[PDB]
Amino acid sequence: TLLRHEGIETVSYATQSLVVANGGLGNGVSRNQLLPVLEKCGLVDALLMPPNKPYSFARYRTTEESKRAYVTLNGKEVVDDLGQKITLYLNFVEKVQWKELRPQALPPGLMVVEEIISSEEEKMLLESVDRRVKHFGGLPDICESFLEKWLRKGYIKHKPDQMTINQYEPGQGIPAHIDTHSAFEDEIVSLSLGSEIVMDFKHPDGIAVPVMLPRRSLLVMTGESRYLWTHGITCRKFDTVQASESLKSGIITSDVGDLTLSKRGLRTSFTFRKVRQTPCNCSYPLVCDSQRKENLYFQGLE
Ligand SMILES: O=C(O)CCC(=O)C(=O)O
Ligand SMILES: [Mn+2]
Ligand SMILES: [Zn+2]
Repeated sequence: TLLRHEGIETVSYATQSLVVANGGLGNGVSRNQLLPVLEKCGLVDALLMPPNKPYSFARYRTTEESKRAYVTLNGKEVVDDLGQKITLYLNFVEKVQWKELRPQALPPGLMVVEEIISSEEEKMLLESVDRRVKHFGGLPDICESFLEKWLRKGYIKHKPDQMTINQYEPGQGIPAHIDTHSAFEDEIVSLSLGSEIVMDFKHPDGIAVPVMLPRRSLLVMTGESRYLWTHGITCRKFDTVQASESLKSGIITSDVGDLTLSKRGLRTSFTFRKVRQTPCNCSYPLVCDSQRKENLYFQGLE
C-alpha cells in the first residue's frame, strides 16, 4: 500500500512479527491505545513504535497468535488523539526495519516568502473579511493594493482573478489534495495569517515534506509543487517544530536540535489563483483531469 516507499518488506506466510499500518505514533495512535487491542489476540512480546511514523511493529510469543491478529485485527478501527476513526492494516514481516527520510529540499517550484506583509497589514486583512470557507472571483480592492506589490516584487508573475478564504480552528484542517488543473493556472499563492500552521506536501512516489507556514507569509506554489504534489493540513491541535528556528518557515527536520511543540491558533488563509480558460496540458497526466478526460480506462478508475 505505502510500505513500499517506507522500505518495509512483507511476507505471505505467518510469522511472529507484523507491521501495523496506521498504528504508529506519527498517526496519532498511542501505545496505551494499540497495545490493549493487540493483546486481545495473544501475548505481545514487543510493540515497537518508531517516532513520527504512521505505523508500528508488533511481535507475539507464537507465530500462531500473530496469525490470529492478522486475521482478526486487519481492518479494525481505532480512535486517535484527534478523536478520529482510523482503520488498521497488519502484515507479516520477516524482519523489523524501515527507512528514515529527511528531505533537505522543498518540492520543486514551492517557495515561502517570509514577512510578506506587516503586522498592521495582517491585522487589517483579518478585520476586513467577516471549517469556515469563503470564495470569490470580484477581487476586493482590500488586496488589489497588495497583489500589485506582489507582482512588482516578483513574488508572483501573474495577477489572480479568484481568491479563497479559509479559516481553520485548532484541530480542524484540510485533507490532502491537488487544486484542479483545468480550473487554475500554474501559479497559486497563499497568504497565511493569524496563527502559524504546518502544511503537508506529499509526492506520489512517497516523499513527504511537512512545510511550516508562519504568520504573515506567502506560500507560492508553482510547477511540480502545484501540479504533482499534494498539500494538506493534518487535523491536530499541536505542531512540533525546531527549538531555534521555531518561528521560521520551511522543512521541520529532526535530530538536528532539541525539539519543542507549539499550540495552534485561529488561522485564516487567502489563496490566490487565476482561473484557466484553455484545457490544462502539463507534464503530469497522472493527475491532470484535462489530459485524462477522454480515457475510458482512467474513467473506470474514477
Ligand atoms: O490553507 C491554505 O493556505 C491552502 C488553501 C487550500 O487548500 C484550498 O482551499 O484549496
Ligand atoms: Mn488548495
Ligand atoms: Zn495538469
